[PDB]
Amino acid sequence: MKNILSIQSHVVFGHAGNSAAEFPMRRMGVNVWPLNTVQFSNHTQYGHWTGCVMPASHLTDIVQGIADIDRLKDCDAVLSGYIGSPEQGSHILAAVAQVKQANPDAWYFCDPVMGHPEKGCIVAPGVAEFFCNEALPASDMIAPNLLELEQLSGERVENVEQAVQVARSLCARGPKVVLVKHLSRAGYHADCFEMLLVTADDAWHICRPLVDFGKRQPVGVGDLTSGLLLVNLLKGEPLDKALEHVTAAVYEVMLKTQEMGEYELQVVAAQETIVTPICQFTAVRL
Amino acid sequence: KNILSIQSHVVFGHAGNSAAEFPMRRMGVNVWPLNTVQFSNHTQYGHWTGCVMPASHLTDIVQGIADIDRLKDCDAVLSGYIGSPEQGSHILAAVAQVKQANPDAWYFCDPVMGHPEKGCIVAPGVAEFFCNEALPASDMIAPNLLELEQLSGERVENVEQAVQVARSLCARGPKVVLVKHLSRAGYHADCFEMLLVTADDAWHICRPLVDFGKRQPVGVGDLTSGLLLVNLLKGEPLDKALEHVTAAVYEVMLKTQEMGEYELQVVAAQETIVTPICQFTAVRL
Ligand code: NA
Ligand code: NA
Repeated sequence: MKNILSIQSHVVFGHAGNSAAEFPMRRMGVNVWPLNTVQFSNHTQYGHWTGCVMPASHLTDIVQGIADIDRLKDCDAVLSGYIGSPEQGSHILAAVAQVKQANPDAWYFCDPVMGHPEKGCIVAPGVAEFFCNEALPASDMIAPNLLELEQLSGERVENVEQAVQVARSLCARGPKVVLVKHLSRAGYHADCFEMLLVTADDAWHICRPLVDFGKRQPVGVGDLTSGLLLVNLLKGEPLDKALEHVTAAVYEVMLKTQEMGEYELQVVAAQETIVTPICQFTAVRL
Repeated sequence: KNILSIQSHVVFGHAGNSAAEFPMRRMGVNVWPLNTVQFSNHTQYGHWTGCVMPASHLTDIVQGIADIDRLKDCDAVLSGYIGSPEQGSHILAAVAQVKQANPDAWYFCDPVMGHPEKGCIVAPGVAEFFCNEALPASDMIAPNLLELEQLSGERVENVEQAVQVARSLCARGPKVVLVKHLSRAGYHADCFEMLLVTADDAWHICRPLVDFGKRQPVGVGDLTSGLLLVNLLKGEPLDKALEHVTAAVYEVMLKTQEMGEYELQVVAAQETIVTPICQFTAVRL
């Protein structure tokens, strides 16, 4: 069994962060050690929530506890997404460093969440700086959307050719794999959702139809995309097959959500189409 | 169907919510995991790191779900191991608030106190909490032989006595009693046995004993309790509900044993949770 230490938010009702990624990743047959950074009643896009943020020192305490039972060496990858403060981020990188000492083959998959290209930045002060100068150099894979790829590089990205080159420039600072999870305006077609998977030797481009949720877009699509890519890569899937599975599995969860008229991403109702999607999307090697 | 599950969370391994959440979601029921603690691993390792959530955090979370008008979607509240009477009283306040939002909601109480062979493991305040407070508020309970004797104050020597004592606990609140581990009160020392009791009927079931040596895997009771609530919420007949739970838990224990693991292998055994290969037949008494 492959084992992921996933350090993300937890919501009691609904799905976001670890609450969006844990059940789909376990459904695919990979273990998830869910190290919850918060415990909130619901995600923040309802405009109100109750609960609490865990002390940043709690995150490194947990990791020490797993090392104390000599199980930290079983961790094959660390996954991070939304980060509420630079202090929390520094403790997540301390967890990554501790895991790699116990297991030198462990990967750090960083979703550098900063916001949606259509809405703008939603991160707390200092978090953008933390991703650019701290998380990026320590990462083995990163999954920036267009807004995050531009923030991390400090460059405008206008098309796929540029996105590949800019992704390869971020790679030189640390990660070996870059997933441009949301191309946005830099894509080929305005009527299509697009993603790009980049390595040193290759780049794959993939397309799928847009899902119009209108005013209330469900939270967790990025969290699910990042988590499912990590699972496919840990399971030894070729990069093109990995991208194709993620693209179709996420799309099917989104369709199920819209069909049920729900605001929350329906990760449990769509579980059969997560492992075996009906929809098939094919990547194009650039 | 939606379950608000208020139990422990362990980052590595499986106990409490970490044992029950994935299997119940695998069965197609939603789980709202209200974690009472966040620990590095369960306490039977003999050491752990992490913390206990403040008891007021539990009722704070329930209010937040009521604030988004979603508490009415809750079909059941599930509880297991409780660390203190204070945590316990906040769990019952959560149950009362859910029942106000949804009068058809059930409270499933696993009254954990200890193992019938290893003995009690909770403070006496917690045993008093289950007898005085948790039992009158429950709709279903899943005591092992030790817990069934603690709640009734009577010695239970056999299945006939177990059925009578279970119905005596029902007059005190619950409509369904699962004697999750019969222990010495069972018919056969060589069999693992359980009993499902209602006002009109009682079902008995057996399955082989699984030998794990000195280190007994944690969470068997948590998984049993969780999977029974799922079967009842999905409207399974009581005999079919007992048969599925008995076989699905056994399959998880078989997978754990064949892998030589200490942790209950709830993810590796996921295919046999929904569709067990083993078949065990319940007998109506
Ligand atoms: Na596009
Ligand atoms: Na027996």
